Amino acid sequence: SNAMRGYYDEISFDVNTTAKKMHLFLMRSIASYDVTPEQWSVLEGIEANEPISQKEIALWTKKDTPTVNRIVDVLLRKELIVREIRRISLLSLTDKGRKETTELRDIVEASCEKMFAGVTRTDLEQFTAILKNISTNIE
Amino acid sequence: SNAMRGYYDEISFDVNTTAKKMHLFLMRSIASYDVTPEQWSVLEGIEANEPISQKEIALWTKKDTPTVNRIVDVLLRKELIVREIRRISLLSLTDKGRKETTELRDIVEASCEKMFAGVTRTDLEQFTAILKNISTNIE
Repeated sequence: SNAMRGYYDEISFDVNTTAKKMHLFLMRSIASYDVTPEQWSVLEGIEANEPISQKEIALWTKKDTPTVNRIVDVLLRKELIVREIRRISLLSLTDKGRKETTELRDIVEASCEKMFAGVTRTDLEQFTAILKNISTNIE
Repeated sequence: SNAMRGYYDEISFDVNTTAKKMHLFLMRSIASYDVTPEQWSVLEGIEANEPISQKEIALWTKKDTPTVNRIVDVLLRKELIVREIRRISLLSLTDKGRKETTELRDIVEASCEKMFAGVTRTDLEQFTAILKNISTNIE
């Protein structure tokens, strides 16, 4: 199936390029807000896990120690998070952080709905099944 | 659609991991033959394009000049290809090269059919349509 291999290859290229464009689209939706994309990554991670250690945020966001330290410092200065004291340091949201994260999450969610307009869970599970078929076929 | 984004993300991971496994599977099918995987890449490219320049084989296979030069030298020594003389150098198959490439292509094709057993062109075009939908939705 030289032909089928061709069609699959087009799909692998398209899945990856579309994934990249989807991320850009969601980031464009909050472009006008005071919180930047990298600040949002950290804020979102804190909201999802609070109270959470600076070590664990790095793992969650896949950013290095220095990068997370830098962004956490900006978020503290913006009064969006608080850093409190075993004797290691945990991050959590302030009232202002909770307000802003809620506002941003809602905007991102609305754009995400637009992105998936006309696509159903079933549409996706059908292709996951094809990948399972191929995976089974091969040993 | 936090949920839908989750399902899509699982698909992007699975498409890429499955692609890698498919390549390994096809390479396993010819593991016992005298021609190695990297030699096959070059041989296949020559068969598909002969007579073809050493420069163009590099582009076709996405290998660098030194790598292609090395592999071409092995294929010349194995008497599978011939290098002949504007005044630049073109590669083509010998009778032995044509015989061996035909044998290998047939084995790979048979394994490729096994890989795609129960998967139809239609199954793939339906997901390409979903990617087009998402791509359209976003601007």
